Amino acid sequence: TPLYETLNESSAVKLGLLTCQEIGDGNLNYVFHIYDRALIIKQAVPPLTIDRARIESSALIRQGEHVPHLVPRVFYSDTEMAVTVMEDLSHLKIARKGLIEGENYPHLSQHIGEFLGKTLFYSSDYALEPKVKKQLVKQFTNPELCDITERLVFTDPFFDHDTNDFEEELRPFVEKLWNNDSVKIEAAKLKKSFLTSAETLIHGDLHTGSIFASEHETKVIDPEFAFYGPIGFDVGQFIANLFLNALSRDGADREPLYEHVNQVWETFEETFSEAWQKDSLDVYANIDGYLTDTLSHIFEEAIGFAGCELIRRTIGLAHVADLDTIVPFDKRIGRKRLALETGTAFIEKRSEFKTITDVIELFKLLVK
Amino acid sequence: LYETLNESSAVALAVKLGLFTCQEIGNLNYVFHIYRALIIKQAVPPLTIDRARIESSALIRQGEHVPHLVPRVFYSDTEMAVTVMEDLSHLKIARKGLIEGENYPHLSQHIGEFLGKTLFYSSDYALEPKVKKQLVKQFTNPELCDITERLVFTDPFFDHDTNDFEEELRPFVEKLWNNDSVKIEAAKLKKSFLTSAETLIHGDLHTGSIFASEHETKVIDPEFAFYGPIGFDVGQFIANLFLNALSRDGADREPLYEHVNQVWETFEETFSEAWQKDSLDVYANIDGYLTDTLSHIFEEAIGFAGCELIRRTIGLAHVADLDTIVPFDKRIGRKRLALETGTAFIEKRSEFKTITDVIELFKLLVK
Ligand SMILES: Nc1ncnc2c1ncn2[C@@H]1O[C@H](COP(=O)(O)OP(=O)(O)O)[C@@H](O)[C@H]1O
Ligand SMILES: Nc1ncnc2c1ncn2[C@@H]1O[C@H](COP(=O)(O)OP(=O)(O)O)[C@@H](O)[C@H]1O
Ligand SMILES: [Mg+2]
Ligand SMILES: [Mg+2]
Ligand SMILES: [Mg+2]
Ligand SMILES: [Mg+2]
Repeated sequence: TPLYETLNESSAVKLGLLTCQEIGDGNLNYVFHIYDRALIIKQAVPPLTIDRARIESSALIRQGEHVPHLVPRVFYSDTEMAVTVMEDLSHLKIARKGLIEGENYPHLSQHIGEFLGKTLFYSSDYALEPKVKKQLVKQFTNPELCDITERLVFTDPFFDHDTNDFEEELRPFVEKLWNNDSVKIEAAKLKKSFLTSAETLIHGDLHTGSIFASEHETKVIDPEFAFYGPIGFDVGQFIANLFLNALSRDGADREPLYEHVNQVWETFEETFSEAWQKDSLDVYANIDGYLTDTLSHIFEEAIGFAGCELIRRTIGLAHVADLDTIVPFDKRIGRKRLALETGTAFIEKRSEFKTITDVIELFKLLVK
Repeated sequence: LYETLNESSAVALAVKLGLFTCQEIGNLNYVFHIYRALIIKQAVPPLTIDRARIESSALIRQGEHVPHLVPRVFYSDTEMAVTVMEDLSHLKIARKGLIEGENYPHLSQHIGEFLGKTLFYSSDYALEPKVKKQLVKQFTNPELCDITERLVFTDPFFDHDTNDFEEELRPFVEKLWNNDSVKIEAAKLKKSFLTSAETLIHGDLHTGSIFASEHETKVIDPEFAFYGPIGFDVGQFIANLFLNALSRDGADREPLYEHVNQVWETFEETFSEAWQKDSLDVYANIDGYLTDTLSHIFEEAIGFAGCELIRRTIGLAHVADLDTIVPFDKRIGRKRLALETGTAFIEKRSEFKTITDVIELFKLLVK
C-alpha cells in the first residue's frame, strides 16, 4: 500500500534525533524547523512528482562526499515519504536576501568556486569509470524538473509564450529579443547542450537564493534540479545571479559583485584544474592543451547559460527580488532593460571572450 | 532462465513460437539459420547477455521508421537473450561484396536514408524530451560502449596491449603516438562519445553490419546501440567506404567515392526533410539553425571517421579490406595511408566545408 502522507508540524515532530514551525518560502516544498539543538525536515508536496525529493537527498549526500563543509549534513532520507532530514542552517542568511540588504560576503565566491570545481569534476567521466558514471546518469535522470528549466530558462522568454511576466514598459525591448533570429539560434544551441550533454551531475538551480551565507560560512542548498548535464551550467547560473545583484546596486557598491564574478571563475578554474591533475582517470588528461581547451569550452557555455539566466529572470515566469524591488519604477524598467541587453550580449559573444575579466569589462560598459 | 541454445533446441523454440533443418552460421553470438526460412540470434555470456535486449529493441525501433532497411523481428526474449528475425541469406554482407568488386549502386541512398531517419526520429528534435530521457535509460549500454570507448577512441593512440599492427608500420604508428594535437582532438571526440546523448545510434555501422545486393540494403547487428552523438554512425560508415577505396586501385575507387558523397547528401537531405516535417522544436524553422546543426554533425562525423580509419588499421579489430591487400608492401603502404588520412580527418574536421572537400582531400593524400 502507498506510504506517502503529507506531513504537518506535529507529524514532523522516532528517528532518535520540542516545538516546530513550517518555514518554507515556496509552496511545493514544506520545510519544518524543529528546536536544544535544532533540525530541518523538508518534504515534497505532490503538479510535480515527489520523486524530486529522492534526487535532492541523493544529490546532497553526493556533494557532501567532496565538499561536506559547503552543504548541510543529511541525517536521514526517505523516498516514499519524500523526506530529507538535514542540518539546521537558520543561523545563516539566504545569500540573495543578504546581498540585497548590502552584505558583501567576502568568501562567497571562494566557497562557491570550490563547490563548483569539486562537485562538477568528481561526478564526470574525467573522474569516474564511464560504466559507473552511466549508472549515476540513470539514478539522477530528472525529467520533470529538467522540463521546468528547458522551458523557463531556454525557451519561453524568447517567444510570446504565456508563462512570461513583464511590465508593458519593457515590451519594445522584449520584442527586439523575439525578433532577433541570431541570438535565438544561439539560445537553441545552448538548450540543445542542456538537453543532451550528460557531462556531470549538476545542481541545476544554483542561484543566490539556493545559498546560505554569513561572513565566514557558505552552504549550498536545494539541489532538487540535479541531473547529468553540461559542466558550464551551474557556473553560468551563479555568475548571472551575481550580475543580477550588481544591476540592483549603484556605482561603487557594485564592485564587490564584480570581484565575486572574477573570483568564482578563478577559484572554479583552479579547483577544477587541481582535481584534474590529481584525480583524472583519463589517459588523455596530462597532454598539454587538453585541460586548457576543456576549460575554454566550459567557460564559453557558462557565459551563454549566464545570458539565458539574465534574460529569463527579467521577463520570464520566475523573477528575482534583485530586479523586482528596484525603486523607483522607471529605474526598475531601465535596469531590467540592461539585464536583457547584457544577457543577449553574453549569449551572442560567449565564444569571443578570452577571460572572466573580458566578461566583467563588457558588462560594466553596457551598464554605464 | 537462460540456456545457450544448440541447433536442436533452436528448432524447438521456432516451433513453440508457431513459425517455421538448422545450421549455426555465426565467438560471442550464435546465429541459427532454420529452413521458408528464419534466423535465431542468441548472446553467449566476458560480455553481458543484456546486449541482446538492446539489439532487439534497437531493431524494432529502426523498423518503425525504415522497415525496408532492417530485418523484421518476429519475437524476442531478454532472459534467453534471443532475437528471432527475418532471414537475409539471399543477400551478401556488404564488406565481402565490396571486396569482390561489387559496387552496390543504391547502397549509399539506402544507408543515407537509414541514417537520416533513425538519427532524427529518436532525438530531442523529434521526441518530447521527457519521452527521450526514458529511452536514454532503456538504451544505456555500458559494456558495449566500453569496448568502443577503448578500441576506437583510446588504445590506437597509445602503446596499449590491444593494438595489433605490422612492425613495418611502427615508425608511422609512433608518429601518431607522439602527436599531441591530434590526440587532444581524439580526446574531444571521445568526450563527445561519452557525454553527448543526442539520439539513439547503431554504434557499429561498418560495412560488415550491412546486407546488400543490387537492389536491396539491410542494416543488422545494432548491439552497440545507445544514446550518443548523431555524427557517429555517419562517420563510422563513411570511414568503411574509404577503407574499401584503399583496398582498390585507380579507377575502381570511384564507386566508393561516389558512395561517400551520396551518403552524406542523402543523409543531409533526409535529416532536413524530417526536420521540416516532424520537428517539435519552437526553434526549428529559424533560418540558419538547421544549417548550423548539420555543420556540427558534419564536423563530428568527419572526426569519428578519422578515428575509425586509424582504429581499424592498427587496433585490436581489423577490417578484411586492409588485411587482405596483396603484396605485403602494398598492404603496409595502404595502411600507412589510412593512418595519415584518419589523422588529417581528425585535425581538419572543422575546416571542411562540404563532403566534396573531404573526398578531394582524401584523393590527394592517397595519390
Ligand atoms: N537547512 C535549512 N536550515 C534552515 N532553513 C532552511 C533550510 N533549508 C531550507 N530552509 C528555509 O526554507 C526555505 C526554502 O528552502 P528550499 O530548499 O530552497 O525550498 P524550495 O525548493 O521550496 O525553494 C529557505 O530559503 C530557508 O529560509
Ligand atoms: N538476418 C540474417 N539473415 C541471414 N544471415 C544472418 C542474419 N543475421 C546474421 N546473419 C549471419 O551471421 C553473421 C553474424 O551476424 P551479426 O549480427 O553481425 O553477429 P555479431 O554480433 O557476432 O557480429 C552475419 O555476418 C551473417 O552471415
Ligand atoms: Mg530554494
Ligand atoms: Mg527547490
Ligand atoms: Mg557484426
Ligand atoms: Mg555485433
